[PDB]
Order: sequence, then C-alpha cells, then structure tokens
Amino acid sequence: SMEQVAMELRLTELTRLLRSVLDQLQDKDPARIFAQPVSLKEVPDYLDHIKHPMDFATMRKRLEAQGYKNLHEFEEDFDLIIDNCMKYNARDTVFYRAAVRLRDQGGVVLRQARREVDSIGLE
Ligand code: NA
Repeated sequence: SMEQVAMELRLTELTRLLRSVLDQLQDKDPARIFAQPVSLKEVPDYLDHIKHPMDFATMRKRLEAQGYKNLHEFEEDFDLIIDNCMKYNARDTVFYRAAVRLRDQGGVVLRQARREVDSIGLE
C-alpha cells in the first residue's frame, strides 16, 4: 500500500536522524570505553551483575536494521550503557567517571533530538 510506503519513509528518516545522534553521542566517548560489548571472556561474571548489557556497536546494529521505532527506544538503550556502567563500576573508577561525563554531554544532544523528532514528526 501507499500508506505502508509512507510509514517506511518516516522510519527511514528517523533512522537517519538517530544515526546522526548516535555519532554525536559516541564522539563524547573518545576513550571508546562504551564502543563494544563488555567481554564475557575478560569479565566472566558480568551477566550475574548486569541483566541487559548494551554498547554503541550493538545499538548501531539495531539502528541499521531500522529496529528503533521511536526516539524513546533509542534513549532506553543509551541509558542502559550509562546505567550498567555506573552499577558495575565504583565511583572512583575511570569507567564510572566516563559514564557520568557521557550522560551529561549526551543530555544536550538528546534534548534537541527530541525537538527535531517532534518538529519533523518522525514517529
Ligand atoms: Na556499584
């Protein structure tokens, strides 16, 4: 149908916007602490602590499959990256501190992203 095509165009445009958002968020992690999944070889007990692991590479996979239907779903995954890190790691670690900085700097980006999604009407 023409409607389904229109819906798919909207999703494709959302995916384009979120790809820009993802790139901006990841630029706020130049240490690449959050770039890849935590290794279960190097941290074998990780899943005892963290029930829903997340990282930028896993987000990018979902994004390119157009698996984010709205900005809320994308934000949920970003918050998982931050929140998982701040539970597993103590306050005095480079990991926890990187997550705080990413959260703070990311908030700016996500604030305007919400406005753009609402304005352009992409969801
Ligand atoms: Na903790």
